[PDB]
Amino acid sequence: ITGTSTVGVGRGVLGDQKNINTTYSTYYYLQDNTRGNGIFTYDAKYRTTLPGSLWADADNQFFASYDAPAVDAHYYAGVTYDYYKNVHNRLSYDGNNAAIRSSVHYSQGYNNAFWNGSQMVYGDGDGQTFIPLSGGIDVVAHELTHAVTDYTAGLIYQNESGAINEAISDIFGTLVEFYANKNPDWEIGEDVYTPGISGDSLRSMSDPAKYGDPDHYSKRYTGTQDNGGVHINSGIINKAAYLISQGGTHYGVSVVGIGRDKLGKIFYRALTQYLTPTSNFSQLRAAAVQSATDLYGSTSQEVASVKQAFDAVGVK
Ligand SMILES: [Ca+2]
Ligand SMILES: [Ca+2]
Ligand SMILES: [Ca+2]
Ligand SMILES: [Ca+2]
Ligand SMILES: [Zn+2]
Repeated sequence: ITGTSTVGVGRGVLGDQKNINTTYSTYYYLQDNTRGNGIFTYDAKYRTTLPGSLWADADNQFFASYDAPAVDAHYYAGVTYDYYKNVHNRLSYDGNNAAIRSSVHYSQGYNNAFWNGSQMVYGDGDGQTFIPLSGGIDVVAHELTHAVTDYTAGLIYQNESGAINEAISDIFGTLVEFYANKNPDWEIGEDVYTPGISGDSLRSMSDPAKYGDPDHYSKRYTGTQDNGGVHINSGIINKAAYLISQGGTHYGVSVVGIGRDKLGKIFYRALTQYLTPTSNFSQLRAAAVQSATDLYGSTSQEVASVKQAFDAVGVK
């Protein structure tokens, strides 16, 4: 909508208070004009029609329980935008400040969230498996990252290319969580997964096998479920990324860690410069090796560590 930029205040899914950029014109809308061509958050009203209605509020205070998923979808989209801009010099998901749209209250008791090719979409969860999913900064960044991938590598969402697609979203979802520096970790979805169980998460990058996911190519899923295991076989790439950053020993192979920032630079360059729609694990290794070579030189520690990380997870 056309209006004036304003600043509201509210509470997120975890009950934390934060300021949000809004737009005033009769109502206060969840429309942040300070980032690119804007960040727009919508109410899906428990339906599956999209996007729903642009979120409107009478007083620019967002403290109702119904408000919480919207506050976080809006705020964390902002944080993700800032990460890509400040860290990778990327302006929104298309690199040309494309408007970012999210809908919350998607369907009834919906235990998921997704990027649909045009926007992010968040369920409220059923209160057992999930609470509203936009409450997870890694979840929001994971979904927005699918948009980045769509506009760059275009990794097909099936088999190995789909597993890379998924891992890329977990990698940058995590790097965004670290960027915001609020209880950061190498787990995925811990803030919104199973309100009844402490200490768990949907996936682990540090130890994928903790939640049933492979951490070595020899243990890769070869069947047809989950689009050829896109959220399963991502564990192999997540483990490699974790190793590149943090180092360690894994199946008797030692990796010298080079830190998160360098992990981010290498994978961002791989994604935007080398990967293709049909890239497999082997091609990701090469893309990452070449990226690290461009950035730090072929004889560098960074290149050596990428090679050791892929060695450790059995990807040549
Ligand atoms: Ca209000
Ligand atoms: Ca966390
Ligand atoms: Ca996390
Ligand atoms: Ca839990
Ligand atoms: Zn995903």
